[PDB]
Amino acid sequence: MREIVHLQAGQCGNQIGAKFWEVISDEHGIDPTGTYHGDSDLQLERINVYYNEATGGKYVPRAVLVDLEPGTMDSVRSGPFGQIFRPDNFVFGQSGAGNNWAKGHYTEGAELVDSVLDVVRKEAESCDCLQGFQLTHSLGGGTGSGMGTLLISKIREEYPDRIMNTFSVVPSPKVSDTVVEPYNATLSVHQLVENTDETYCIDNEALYDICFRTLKLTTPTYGDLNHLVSATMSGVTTCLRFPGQLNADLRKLAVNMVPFPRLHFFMPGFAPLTSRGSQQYRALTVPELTQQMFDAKNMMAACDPRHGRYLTVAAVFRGRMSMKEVDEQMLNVQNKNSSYFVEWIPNNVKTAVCDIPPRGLKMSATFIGNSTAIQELFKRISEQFTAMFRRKAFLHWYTGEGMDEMEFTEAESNMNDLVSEYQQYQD
Amino acid sequence: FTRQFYKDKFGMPDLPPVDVTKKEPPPVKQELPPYNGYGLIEDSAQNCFA
Ligand SMILES: Nc1nc2c(ncn2[C@@H]2O[C@H](COP(=O)(O)OP(=O)(O)OP(=O)(O)O)[C@@H](O)[C@H]2O)c(=O)[nH]1
Repeated sequence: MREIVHLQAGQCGNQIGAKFWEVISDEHGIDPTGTYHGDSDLQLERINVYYNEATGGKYVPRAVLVDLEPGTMDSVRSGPFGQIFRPDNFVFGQSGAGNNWAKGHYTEGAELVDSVLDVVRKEAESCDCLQGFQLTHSLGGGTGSGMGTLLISKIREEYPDRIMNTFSVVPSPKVSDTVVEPYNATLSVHQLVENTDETYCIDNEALYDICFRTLKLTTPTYGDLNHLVSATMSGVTTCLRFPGQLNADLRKLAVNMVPFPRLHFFMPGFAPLTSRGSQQYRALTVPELTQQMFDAKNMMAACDPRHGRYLTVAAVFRGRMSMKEVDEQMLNVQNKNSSYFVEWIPNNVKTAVCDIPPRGLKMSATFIGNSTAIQELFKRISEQFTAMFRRKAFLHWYTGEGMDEMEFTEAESNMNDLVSEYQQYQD
Repeated sequence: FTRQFYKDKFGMPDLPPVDVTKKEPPPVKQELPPYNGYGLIEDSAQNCFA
């Protein structure tokens, strides 16, 4: 059987692990305690894609938390579902993060990777056959990056035959708070792209813009943002656990999406986000679903693809649909903007139709498309890295930790290679 | 004056007036479309008013 084991890393890997697991549990009707309260036969039937089953009807989430400072672990513990998490999985260290990618990649992880690897292979043996693992981390976040790079590096050889799905928050272009963030990003992206197959890019500013735009609530919490991103991930997760016509496989998406060996970085978008009065002011029709679905504003990953085009696109829809409406909307979107896609592969769109609705609203969907919409992001990080490195400030800490700049040179080299490859393929 | 004039001259007892007016029930205010699940159970109230 196919199933997935979750990894949450860094002090926002905590963020999202908490929100994501609680959202799924509420979807599946498991109480905060664990005593399953069976009300959806199908999800009871296919709970095994995520959960083992224990005595009396509680279900361990096969998810593992990693951090360094015990306070954050205890906070998430104190969350309404830390009881449904594991004292087993509560592995953690004693040091302070120092928000230091160098220390994380060489000093702090050197005594934690061992134990966490033991735990993860324990769980892998415990279950039958993974499709892979989803890892939620940060690239700008120091210790999340420091851990995750090494973890994926080792698991690469550990299993060369599974799905290393990765989820990463892009630093706010306007501000990274931490000023060594560009340095951490340039350090991380190299091993990240080198080891992974599929990576999700998300930025905080666009979620804030959404909150202004349709949430309009003016008093947001990062928790509300986590609520959104949990729904976002659930959208692509629903396929495996659910019946009906739909190619669920993440490997299916990979072979239908990834044109080249080194194209991995993808940008999400999602479906009706209900405003102040749109609840009773919005008619749920495939036209308007597609209308908002393929819109610049509702996009929330990086930056307007208005500048670029779309290499390829894929869309999954939850609800009672039929093929003709998605088909005809595909015709309309192709004939409307014949230029806005790459001629490089005509009919660059993939569709999927989950029969199962979410619980409460009739029609929803998930968007994911690969485009030339990362050029500006890494060119931004290029200018920042160059401007700060030309005088090599804030570097004596890293010398003390045991670094040198040749790896910085090769990192920026690989990244500029990515820029050139994108530009020469599309442009 | 009329109902005191009648009570002695024509010798008339009390006759109170009868409310000949016409009435209507009241309407009700618009409530909140319930918790969408994505907002805040207290802030979304203020947000979704006007
Ligand atoms: N739950 C939660 N996460 C947050 C919040 N605000 C920011 N985050 C972000 O999550 C990012 C990633 O944290 P980690 O992956 O744990 O980073 P780290 O390697 O442990 O070290 P730091 O970058 O110094 O935090 C941070 O850099 C924050 O920018 C928040 O308010 N709540």
